[PDB]
Order: sequence, then structure tokens, then C-alpha cells
Amino acid sequence: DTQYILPNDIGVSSLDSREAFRLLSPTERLYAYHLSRAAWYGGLAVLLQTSPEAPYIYALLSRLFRAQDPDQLRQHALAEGLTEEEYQAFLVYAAGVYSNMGNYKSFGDTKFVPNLPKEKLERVILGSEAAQQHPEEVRGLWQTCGELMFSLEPRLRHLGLGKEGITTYFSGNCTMEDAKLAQDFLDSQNLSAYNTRLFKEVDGCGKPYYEVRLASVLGSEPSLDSEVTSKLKSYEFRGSPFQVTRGDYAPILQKVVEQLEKAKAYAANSHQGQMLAQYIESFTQGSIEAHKRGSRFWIQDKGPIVESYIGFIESYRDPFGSRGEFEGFVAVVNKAMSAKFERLVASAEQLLKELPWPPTFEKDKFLTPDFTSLDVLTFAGSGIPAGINIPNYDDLRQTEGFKNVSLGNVLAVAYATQREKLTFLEEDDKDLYILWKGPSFDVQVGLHALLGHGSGKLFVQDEKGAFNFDQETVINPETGEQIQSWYRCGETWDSKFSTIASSYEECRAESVGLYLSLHPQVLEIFGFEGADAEDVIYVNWLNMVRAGLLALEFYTPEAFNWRQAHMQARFVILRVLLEAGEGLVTITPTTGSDGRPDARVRLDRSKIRSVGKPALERFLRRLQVLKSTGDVAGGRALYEGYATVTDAPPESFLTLRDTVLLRKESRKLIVQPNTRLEGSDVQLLEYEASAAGLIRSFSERFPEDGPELEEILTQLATADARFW
Amino acid sequence: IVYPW
Ligand SMILES: [K+]
Ligand SMILES: [Mg+2]
Ligand SMILES: [Mg+2]
Ligand SMILES: [Zn+2]
Repeated sequence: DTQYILPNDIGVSSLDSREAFRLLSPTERLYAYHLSRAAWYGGLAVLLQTSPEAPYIYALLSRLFRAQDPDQLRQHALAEGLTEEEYQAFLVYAAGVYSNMGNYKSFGDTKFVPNLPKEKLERVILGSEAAQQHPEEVRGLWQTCGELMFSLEPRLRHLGLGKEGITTYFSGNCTMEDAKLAQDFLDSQNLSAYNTRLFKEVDGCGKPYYEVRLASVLGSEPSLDSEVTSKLKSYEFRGSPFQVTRGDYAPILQKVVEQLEKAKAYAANSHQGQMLAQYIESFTQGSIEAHKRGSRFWIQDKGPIVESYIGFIESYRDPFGSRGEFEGFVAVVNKAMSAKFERLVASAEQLLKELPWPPTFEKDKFLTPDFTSLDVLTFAGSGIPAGINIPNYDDLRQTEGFKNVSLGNVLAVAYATQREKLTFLEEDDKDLYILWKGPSFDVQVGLHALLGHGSGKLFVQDEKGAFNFDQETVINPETGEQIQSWYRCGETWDSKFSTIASSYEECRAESVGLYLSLHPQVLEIFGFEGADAEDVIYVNWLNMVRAGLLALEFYTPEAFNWRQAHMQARFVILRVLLEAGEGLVTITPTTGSDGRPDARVRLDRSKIRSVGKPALERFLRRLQVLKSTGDVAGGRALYEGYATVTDAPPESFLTLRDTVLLRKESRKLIVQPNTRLEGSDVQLLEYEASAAGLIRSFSERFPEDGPELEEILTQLATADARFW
Repeated sequence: IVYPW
């Protein structure tokens, strides 16, 4: 209900993984065991990539919940003067920090604080069992992270660069200008930014010193590798001093490679063995190239029983948008739910022609992709998506291929809603929503990954004046002229578009989903025919239009900034459909039954094909054209135009935003199981779908080196404390 | 990349 806090009655759901794990053989279970441990180890690094006080908070909660479980601590907290409501407010906060790996929402980039008096929480922590065993370490942690745990200062509320927000990808004094200057240095030296962080210090003179730190086990000492050690030196780029170092998250990544080497023994085949071998070299040396060679082998391993991927992958939480956050997952293939996605792959090449742009802007060769539905056993990091299109390396997607994944047992969690909280919808459309939101979601996921992220040709010029296309015959469908802009060497998608790169691509993918959901052949693949085939279409469009209005929750007017890539992408689509007008979609502010400001959303079912389809057809073409040519100047002019949030009539979005926030619902928390090793057999441990259940899953998550992982996080945070 | 729930 209130911003920057988590509700006591927040939804918690346990991830269902019992049946998938039961199908695994003894060898595959040991394979999934060590990979899970590796992922959970590396997921701790997200704490260091979130906020300065995040590692201290985890360390404090970890110690605290070790000596006293949630039920034991309850007896203490209530005897100290806390009400049952206040204690639940602390459990929810603790579960939030665990589930996000930090005190900032992974979906919204907003700070959340405990919903209880700080003076009352101090009397509990300082009087706890963990405080009686190790007084110096508990009082030290609370002294350091106590203030920032509750502080809702305007500059602390959102993630971002400059003095506007908080980020640990960069130092405190860094701005957008520093981030762009760094990107040019990385492009010049042909070094990726996925596993790098930037720090800026000043000397007695005042000259800024830039330090690009690679994430690796090894440090300044010489190693066998010559790839990255040749780069570990001082530079001078455009007058600015640049130092390339490594050793970031070294003790943590050390834990990771230990579990990856153990998981190598139980590899199903030679591809998985070489795959894990390169990941080890990537995490020990700090080589993205090594990780790319490992990802290359991963794509070659088609249709495994235990699917997995690890490393610094997605770049959403980076305010500049090129640095990756650590994640990693282990999942079991589900043959039943994967059947429908395989049919879509069979006719994928056929559906690409239906896209609103000439074949000169599509990939040269159609590489047969692998689309599988998986049951997640483990997903470390800030959150859990519904679908992923990995790897993110643009070069690999154009010569090797890629993998599409649909997280099956995660979709079942999302498929749960009462018609009471289905806001901004008429009661007539409420029923149609519930009956089809489930099935129509599967359609949108498939197109978003396979035909959305999977389509696109990037024009690249070689080191010499050699293009990967025919300049003499390729004509721009919007201007009519020949191509006069392209990508160069080192320049990637995230390199040029940066701050909009993520949201731009998700919007181009979501649009493909809506555009190709009209095709009857696609609906037949999911088994939707006749009137039902029309109903899944209307809902797929109704959900999109509604989501565009609900996206105002994730926009900050004072900074004119979007905090969520997908939500911004859905607001843009809403604006495009409004641009067409003709009564296709209207947002009317009304009054709720509770006597509070509310709104309603009308979507004309008939004008979808005659007005909506041509609207997306133009928009999708303009998106792809400015993307393929790397026309960033034009791309921002287009995207940041529709992304503009104003109080202009008749929509008045800024006024609606206060209505969206007034009637918003917090995102569900998800509890993941733990795998235990009984010497001979591997068993699965499940937990309660509650705040206390989520806490217990992390208390039993690191049995061997629990207290050790706390000291490591405290160490690494204390070292870089001067940066913030 | 990613598609959320
Ligand atoms: K990005
Ligand atoms: Mg800042
Ligand atoms: Mg989360
Ligand atoms: Zn996506």
C-alpha cells in the first residue's frame, strides 16, 4: 500500500520442483546439486551490485536467523516489546532482502525499508542470541547498516547515477558523462563491460582517476593466461587516466569454481565438460571471451535433461546499461510443456517473413533454435523471469544460434488472481481476462523469445571497409535512400543505445508478440481454434493495454526516468495505439466502489485488425530500421517520444499515476527449494510458502560455510566503503 | 534476454 515498504500480507509462493527432481537419475542429481551450490554462491555477489549496505544487511540477518529460527526469535521479539504485527513486518523485510539479494526491489529499482520503529528493532537485535555469542560482530554490523536500513532520503530511494540515486556499479561521484567516457575506453580496447565496475577517485591535484575492475578470482599476481593480463595495466584515454584491474568478488567466485569443478565430473557429455571448463577460466581470469567460448559450447548441447547457465548475463540494473548482474539457474526439461514450443520452432522460418520489414534486415542464415519448457530447481540472483533468450552475445546469435527457455513451474505461480484486485477493468472484461490470461500468456512468451528477440539483422562494418551486407542494393524502407549508418568494431547493442537499449528491445519484442498473435497458424500451435482463437487475441491485447496503464508505477516524474525496462516498453505500445486513436483504446478516470479515484480501460474488439495492426506495422518497421542501422540519434527520438509521460489531455497520465499507485499491489515473493547431500543420495528440501518459510530456505542454503560467507561479504564491502 | 511474470 505504502511506497518503499513491503506489506505484511504480501503474497508468498513456493516453487514446485518435486516431480521434476524425481525424474532425475542419481548422476544428474549430483550434477544439479553442485551447479545449484555454485549459483547460490555467485548470487551473493548481487548484494555487492545492489547497495553499499546490502552486504551488511544480509550478514546481520544471516547471523541472526542462524542462532534463532523465525519461531524462536518470535518468543524473543515479543518479550522485548514488539507486537505480532511489527514482528511480521520484520520477517517480510528479511524475506524481501533474501529474495532480491539486497534492500532494493529487483522489479522497480526502489528501496524498501522495515515497516517498524528502528528503536524497537535495535532492542531485538542487540538482545538476540547471535548478540550473546558474538557481541562485537553484531554491534559492529548494526552500527554500520543500521542508519541506511531505514533511511528514505530522496537520493536513496531509487537506483541511478549522479547524486540523484544510488549505484554500486559505479562509485558515488560518478555521473552519466563518466559512464559514457568509460564505454568508449572499453570499446577502444575491445573489452566487454559485463563483468566490470567503474570507480573514480581524485588526487591532491583534483584529477579524476578511473579504475575498471574485472570480476575474477585471481588478482594482481601474474597468471598463466595472457589474454587479460596483457590488459592489466595503466592507460591514458583522451587525457583521462585509466587503470584496468581485476579480483572483484574473488573469494565468492572462488566458491563458485569449486562447485563447477565438482559438477564437471558428473557432466552428461563432452560439451558440458568443455562448457564448464571455460566458465571456470572466465571466473578465475576475468575473461568474457572465455565465457563466450563456454556459451558457444552450451548452445551446441541441445536438449539436455539438466539445463543450466551462469555468469554476468542481463544488464538491466546498470544505470548505463552495459554492465551485467550475476545470475545462474538449474532446471529440469519438461517434455510435455515443451511440445508446443517445438512446433513453433518448426514453422519459425515461415513466420519471420510475416514481419513488417524487408528480408535485407533479417538474419542471413536461419539457425534452428532450441525452445524448451523447464522446471526451475534453482534461480539465484535478484529475481526470477518467466522466459529468457540466452546468450546475449550478438555475435553468437548470428553465427552459432541461441536457446529459448520457458520457466514452466514459475508460470503456474503467476496464474493466480481473484477478480477483486483486477483493477482498471470492467466487470464484463474481468471474466474474459481470468478465463484466457493463462493460455494467452504462453502465446506471448513464445513470440517474444523466438520471433521477438530471435529476429533482427545488425549492419556491421569490418576493420576494413567491408560490410556484412550489400550497400549497393539495400534500401532504407523509411527514407528510400541507401544505408549510411552502421555498427563498427567493438560496438554492441548495449554500447550505443545504452540507457534505452534494454527497454527498446523488449518493446520491439513485445510488438512482434502482439503482431503475430493475430496469425491463425500460430494459435493452432497452442491448440486455439475458432471463437477461442479470437478470445485469446482480445485478452493478449487487453492485458497489454492494461499493463501500459499499470506501468506508471515504475516511472519517476521528478527525474523523468523509467525504472523498469519491460513496463516502459508496454507504456510505449499503449501510446502507439492511442496515437492511432479512432476510439480503439480509451482510459477514463472514474470513481471506485470504495469511494476512491479509479479508472477504466475500454478496448474495441473490432478495431484491432483495422486500426491496431497497421499501427504496429508502422511502429515495428521504424523500430527495426533504426536498430539495424544503429541510428541511435533517431532511435532515441522515436522511443523517448512515446515514452514521454505528461498530463496532456485527454489521457492525463500524471494524474492517473497517482491512481495507479493508490491501487497498486506488491509483487509476489517466491520460495526456492534446497538440495541436500546425504553422502549417497541427493534429497530435495521444501519450505513453507510464507515469509518465515523463505527465511528458513536461506538459513539452510549454506550448511558448510554459512558463517564464512558472512565474513567474506563484510570484508568486500568494507574495502570499497570509501567509494560511497 | 528476459521476459517477466
Ligand atoms: K541494457
Ligand atoms: Mg549515485
Ligand atoms: Mg525479487
Ligand atoms: Zn524479453
